[PDB]
Amino acid sequence: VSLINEGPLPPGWEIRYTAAGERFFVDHNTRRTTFEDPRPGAP
Amino acid sequence: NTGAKQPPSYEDCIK
Repeated sequence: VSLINEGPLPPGWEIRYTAAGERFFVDHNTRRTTFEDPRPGAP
Repeated sequence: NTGAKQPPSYEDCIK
């Protein structure tokens, strides 16, 4: 439950957590990646 | 944003 029944995921995105203790975002639509959730635009 | 870390590579690693 405690990390498997949390709130809904963002639209058409993936979100991962590295062994360094940091969080990253992944766009399957263009194979792009980023450190945060910025405005839509240039890479 | 300076500070190199573990690079995120999902689809870009499994291809």
